[PDB]
Amino acid sequence: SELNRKLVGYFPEWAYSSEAQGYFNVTDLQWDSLTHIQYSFAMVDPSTNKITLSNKHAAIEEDFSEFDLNYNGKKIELDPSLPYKGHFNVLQTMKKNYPDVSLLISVGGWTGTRCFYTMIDTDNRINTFADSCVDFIRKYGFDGVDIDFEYPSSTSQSGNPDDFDLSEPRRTKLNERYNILIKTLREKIDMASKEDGKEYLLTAAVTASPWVLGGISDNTYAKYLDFLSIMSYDYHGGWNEYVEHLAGIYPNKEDRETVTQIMPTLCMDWAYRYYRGVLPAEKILMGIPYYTRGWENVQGGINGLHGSSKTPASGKYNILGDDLNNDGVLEPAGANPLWHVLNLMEQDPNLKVYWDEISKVPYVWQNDKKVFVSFENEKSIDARLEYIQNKNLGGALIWVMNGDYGLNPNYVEGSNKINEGKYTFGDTLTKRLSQGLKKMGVCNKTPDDLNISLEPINVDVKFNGKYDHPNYTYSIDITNYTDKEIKGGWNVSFDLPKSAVFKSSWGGTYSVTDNGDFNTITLTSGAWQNIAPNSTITVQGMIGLCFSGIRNVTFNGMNPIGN
Ligand SMILES: Cn1cnc2c1c(=O)n(CCCn1c(=O)c3c(ncn3C)n(C)c1=O)c(=O)n2C
Repeated sequence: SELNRKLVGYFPEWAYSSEAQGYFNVTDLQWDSLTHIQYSFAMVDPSTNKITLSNKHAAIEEDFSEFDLNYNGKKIELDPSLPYKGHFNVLQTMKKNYPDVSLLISVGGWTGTRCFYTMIDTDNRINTFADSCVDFIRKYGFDGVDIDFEYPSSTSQSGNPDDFDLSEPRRTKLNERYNILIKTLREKIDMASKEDGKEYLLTAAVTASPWVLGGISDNTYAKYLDFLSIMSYDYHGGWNEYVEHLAGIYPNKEDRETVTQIMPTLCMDWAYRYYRGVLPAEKILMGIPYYTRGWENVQGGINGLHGSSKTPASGKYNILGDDLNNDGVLEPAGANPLWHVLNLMEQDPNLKVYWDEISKVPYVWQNDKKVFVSFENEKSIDARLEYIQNKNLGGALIWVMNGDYGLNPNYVEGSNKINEGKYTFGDTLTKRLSQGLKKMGVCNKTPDDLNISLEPINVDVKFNGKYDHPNYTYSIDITNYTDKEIKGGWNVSFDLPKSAVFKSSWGGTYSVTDNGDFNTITLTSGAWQNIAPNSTITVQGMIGLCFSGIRNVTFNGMNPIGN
């Protein structure tokens, strides 16, 4: 069951009352196609350090009397035997007909990370928080917890700027404290599973940004997750001038933002390689967007792509723009659900779709207004399915379920109103993903690292280092716990994820051997580097770019098992 493909979708609790979000509610979820639903969002309470609802009314109070609850054709009523209403009642009611769809509570997000920073400060607060997550999933009938901390990184000025007053003083410890948080959550959730006779999950949606990842020194937390979802989107957008893809799959040497870097990093496949240092592919999900970002008055490029713009797209090209002063004026971002872009194309024959065969995503270009918007369509879904099969990925995580498309019951020919176009939300791309995940079958089990099958040696190999972008300076400490000197000329090897490039060994000699998602690095010492019994020797060198961890460490062709 753990090797089954996963199709996980985010449910936005705010959508049901919002025109731009299509008034999407729980009965509009793609229940026949999703395997898991992530409810967005819970957060951490500032005073109690417990999990808390963000919109309590939506989650547990709303009766939907002013909204339409129906699935397929059948009216859906709230279950009156439950002690809560809201989206959570509808979720439980639907799950009775879809008992194998797993429900996860997502905690955090871009605007819900703030109180994580203080909660992680002490072990007793982490314990209180983890206990409260167990209480919450029991109370509201959830199957697990998804942690969306943006971001547990030492990178200065990462995460939401509104939280710098909390994150900046904590940068040096955030990664260590996050690792304790995830481990403690796993411990408490596994105990609850045993007590309740139910298999609860713990997952995380994690950064794909090399800038953020340069400040992440320990990815051990990943081993405690049922799956790790890479947020392989938001690679590009109106925060800078580079008119480039939101969510490319493959590395693109023409991405102008990274054209001088060691390799192109702003694509799913780079993050896949990064995370292979700590996880097998079958525990990694691809992030897929059902939203866009974009620019207007684009200069240069070809059909906008690889051009430049200091003006993110606005107006009818930005219906999901943020309203930060709550005045109706939206911040330009070129942000739309997919169905709205389809409706714009129905109205404008000069808003045209193009395909990038390198990145394997589509984009939309208006050649008169010079508007470029990212896009996602059947062709990119098919390319993503091919990637999932080729890489043995666990599946996909979708932000966000009201952005898929289908035909609109409220269509009015000739109307420009947001919810009167040919299309509204639907299940077209999600069903296509589900069908493809069914067709390819279950994941394979990735074999264990080969080192554990080798003969053991009582040598400890400890890999550490420091990252100063783009350079990782490593230090390997080798301790001889045998009773005989180890002569110089010994070798150590390790597998380095292909998110990074080995550059130099500072002493001795080295070789680099292709090994799948890794390069095997073999460091051969000089004859003078003898290791006395109970002694430690250190070697250093440099690697370009970052990686989640190293694997498959060997020493003199044996498995170094320490003391
Ligand atoms: C964890 N995660 C994974 N992918 C994500 C996120 C995430 O937090 N956000 C940022 C989400 C911002 N947001 C909103 O847009 C939002 C909202 N309430 C009303 N809206 C309109 N909340 C509570 C919120 O947090 C994303 O945009 N994506 C792609």
